[PDB]
Amino acid sequence: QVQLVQSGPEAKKPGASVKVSCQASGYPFSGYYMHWLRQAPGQGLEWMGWMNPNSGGTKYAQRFQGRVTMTRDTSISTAHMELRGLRSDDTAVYYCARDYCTGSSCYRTDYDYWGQGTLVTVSSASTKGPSVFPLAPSSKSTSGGTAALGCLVKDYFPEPVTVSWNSGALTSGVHTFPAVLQSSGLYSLSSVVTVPSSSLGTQTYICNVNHKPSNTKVDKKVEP
Amino acid sequence: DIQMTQSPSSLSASVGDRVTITCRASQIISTYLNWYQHKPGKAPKLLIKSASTLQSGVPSRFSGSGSGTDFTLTITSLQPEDFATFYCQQSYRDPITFGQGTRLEIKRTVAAPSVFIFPPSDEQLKSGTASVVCLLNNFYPREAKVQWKVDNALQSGNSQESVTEQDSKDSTYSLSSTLTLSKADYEKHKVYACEVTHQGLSSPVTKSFNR
Repeated sequence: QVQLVQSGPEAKKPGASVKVSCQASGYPFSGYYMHWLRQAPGQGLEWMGWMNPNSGGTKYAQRFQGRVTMTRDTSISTAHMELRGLRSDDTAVYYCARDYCTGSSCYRTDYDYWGQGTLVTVSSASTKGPSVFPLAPSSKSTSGGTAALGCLVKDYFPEPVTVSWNSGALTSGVHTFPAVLQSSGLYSLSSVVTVPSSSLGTQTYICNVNHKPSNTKVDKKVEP
Repeated sequence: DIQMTQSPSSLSASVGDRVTITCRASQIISTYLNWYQHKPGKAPKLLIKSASTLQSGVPSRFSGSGSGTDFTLTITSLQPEDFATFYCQQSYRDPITFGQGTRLEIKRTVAAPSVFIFPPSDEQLKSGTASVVCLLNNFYPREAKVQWKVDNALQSGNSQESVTEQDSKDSTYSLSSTLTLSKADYEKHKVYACEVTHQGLSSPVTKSFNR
């Protein structure tokens, strides 16, 4: 029934603004308050404000009142939020949530339905496309006949990149690692998949890396 | 102004075990507290409203109690689809505040890491950089220490490591530590070794190559 679909991930320079959106489906959009929240990395959730979609009236947190604006577009059932004056503190995953008790007989604020989250990265680094390098298999056989091969996605900005193996026809035994921010300001991750060593050379393995902010999609085959 | 403190910071438990986590409010909030389940990458799910009432669709193993300042959330017969980071949230007075979180981990039999090491690609060496990659595969628990040594001289301040989320099938972890050098630094040495210290590992395993 009810699902809240948010905007895709964005990356802004320090000092600029970001407009994160959140689209409601499955219920009358007017008559339920839309709260906006955020989660700093490894810090838990912060509440920012709520918006009445019937009136457009808002109440922001006192920390955010000069900087944030929550607006509605009632006919497409989309809630917007515009946070200005972005600092490196403002790098967070941003969530919209429905207050159920502004449409029922309770007095709390219960977030029964949330959005999927929007990663907003605030950094001074410009957008740079990834370089993809193979992690070739060798005499690497633990567990008997069990080889490991991989793909290194190094020096890209911003997050995310999506990696898949053989157009998504290899999901078993694959570990895609979280990206690590470097001293250069650029992200790097690695994606590995374990396969039997008997299948080395009989089966060809290609990792499909796609970086949507830079419009980069490269397919490279990893060979021993 | 209502600080919310949860205890403990992180805990590990097995499937079927009963565990309780506490949530403390800085001031009086009577029953205006909600419990949320939060798996990484996905949306939070409301579990307990009004500090004791179960949300629709939430299974019967979840239970909550408490009023005033001290609140508890109890899961009785733990299931692999319940392991997440849990938050408590006050709704009495604005601003709305949350707890810091409580990571819930799956206890399992202790598993040794499969150690793989990766020389830098020739395509990267023509670009003038070199990244040597060590892979630790399918281990428990999460704590494992990786040390790079080249020609029995251990490195420091030039290696970055990342660990995966806990797997959903075997409840294991995977770690990748990446040592980064220049091309002139890479072609200057012979032995490139990766030492692993893990709890399910008797002697520290050293995996190496000579290119």
